[PDB]
Amino acid sequence: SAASNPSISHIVLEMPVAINPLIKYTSSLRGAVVNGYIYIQRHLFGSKKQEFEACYNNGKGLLNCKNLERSKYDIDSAELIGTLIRIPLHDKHSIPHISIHPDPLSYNGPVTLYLSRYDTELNKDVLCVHTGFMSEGHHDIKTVFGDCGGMLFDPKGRLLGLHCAGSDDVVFMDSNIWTSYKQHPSEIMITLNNEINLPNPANYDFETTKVVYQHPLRNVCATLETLQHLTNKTNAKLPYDSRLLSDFNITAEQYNQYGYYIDYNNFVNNFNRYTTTTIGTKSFETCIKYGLMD
Amino acid sequence: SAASNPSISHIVLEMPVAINPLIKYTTRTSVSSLRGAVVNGYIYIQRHLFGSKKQEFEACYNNGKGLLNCKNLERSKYDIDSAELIGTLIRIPLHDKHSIPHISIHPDPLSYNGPVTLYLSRYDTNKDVLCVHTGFMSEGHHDIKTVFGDCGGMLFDPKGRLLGLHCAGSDDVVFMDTTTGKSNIWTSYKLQHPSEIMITLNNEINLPNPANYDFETTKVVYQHPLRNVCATLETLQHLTNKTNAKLPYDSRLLSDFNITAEQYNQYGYYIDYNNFVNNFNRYTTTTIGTKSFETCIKYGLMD
Amino acid sequence: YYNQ
Amino acid sequence: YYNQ
Repeated sequence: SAASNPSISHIVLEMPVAINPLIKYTSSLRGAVVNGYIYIQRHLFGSKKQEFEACYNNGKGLLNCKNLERSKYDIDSAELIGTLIRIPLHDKHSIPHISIHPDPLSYNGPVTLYLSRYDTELNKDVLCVHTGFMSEGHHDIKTVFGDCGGMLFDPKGRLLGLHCAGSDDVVFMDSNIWTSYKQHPSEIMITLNNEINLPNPANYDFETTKVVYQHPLRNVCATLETLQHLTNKTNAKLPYDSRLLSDFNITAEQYNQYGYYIDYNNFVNNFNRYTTTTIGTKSFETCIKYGLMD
Repeated sequence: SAASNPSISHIVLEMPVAINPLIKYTTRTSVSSLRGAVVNGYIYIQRHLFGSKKQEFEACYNNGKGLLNCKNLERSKYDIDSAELIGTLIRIPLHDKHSIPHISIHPDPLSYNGPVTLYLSRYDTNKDVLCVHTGFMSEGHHDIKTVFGDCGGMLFDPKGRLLGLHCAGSDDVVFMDTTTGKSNIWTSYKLQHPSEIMITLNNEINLPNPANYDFETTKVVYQHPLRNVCATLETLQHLTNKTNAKLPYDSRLLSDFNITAEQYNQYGYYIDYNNFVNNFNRYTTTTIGTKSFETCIKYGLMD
Repeated sequence: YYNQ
Repeated sequence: YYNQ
């Protein structure tokens, strides 16, 4: 029902499907045409250093890509910037420009994912939007092999970055209360300035073997409201529990700021029940993302 | 996580904010407002803009004269003189039939069951902008949060076909099987379950007495929480019969979920319904993965 | 049962 | 451990 649907309001973006063209290397992903330049994730040409450098061939490889016509893009001026291949458009405004988030990996809240797809029903290529949640470059929108290049926006339509990686599951540690979690897939973003929230970002795409989380995707305020509701219905003043940091990466400053007081022992002592039982009809993981929606 | 997010793909519609203009009607005693919906050469205005009872409405509307007293309803855009009251909707032609781009129309909206979007014009505190929201609809009843004034919001299916306009809601519903006059497994439901209700451009609305629904008010009666039949069957099979051995149809599926024998055999998700009934409380208050039961019977197990 |  |  409406009681459990966050019903997030997202500003509608009018973008052509050509902002997110499928590039194929004979491998495939989407490019992201952002403000006069197309951005192509380098792993299109291979997912290990040796394979990529041979196939990309200092830019020669671009000549072997479908849907990357010299008529649209100035290939010769391609620049390999970190893990991204950036190529200027001949007509910088041929694709309408978009707003850019000034600090994408700092964003926490609802997001949209835009992806070009071929629709068999309507017999055409169309831009598709999906709703989800993001916490510092990690989101919860389902993706499949090839969806790299999908463009992530905040609710006001500011570009956060590009979908680039994931995993079927993650390992939980600071060990903490989430280590024993009995599958929690990851969805990972990279910014246009090669910012990505993973260890060893310079070569994350050739060298990452596992994704490590501290906790499920969460909003700090939403988590505090949820935990207060479960453990302290009268919201009596209780001291900061340091396990809020290790279990949820919530700081003392944040705890005092929002005024949601928590009896963490009660949470620990009923952890299994509280994380497997709904609040209203809302799941625990929904609540620590969006709040109690009352 | 992605394991519990339906992550539905909705086709991006190129629609201007003027497709969903905010109309305001202000008198000495009242202010009322909703969105008009400009669809294929005509703007559609729900009549209760001018009042929520027959006498009050007819007086304020005054055979179309009332339209001259509405803000954001300029003669420059709309041919007011050619306004027509059709059922519960006021239909006015655009002066320029091409001024707003035309859209696809779903051919049988109240039969649709599945994901939807809600489009609403909003003022962003620095322009008026079109806003989208995602949710689920079951035969003209959806789960997207609305507040007073949101009437006229335009509901679409994932292929961008217009289903209809948001028009009503309730804080709660009564659960029972009106076909048989029997209570069912949902009647004892303890939480409030609000309703969100749509009307089509042809005045179709899934309520008793649709002709003057907007002038009357009754309790809203549901047979079950919002649900998709295939998703519900998949969910129940998973909870009660993990190896999916062929089990006979339990007739309580009809009274409790409005799922028929034909549908049950058709989809091949077999259920031990006795097991579901005997563990009803646990199954409806504990998650499948991290998904709520109510989410699962809408969207499936997302596996 | 209410109009919006 | 995969790119997309």
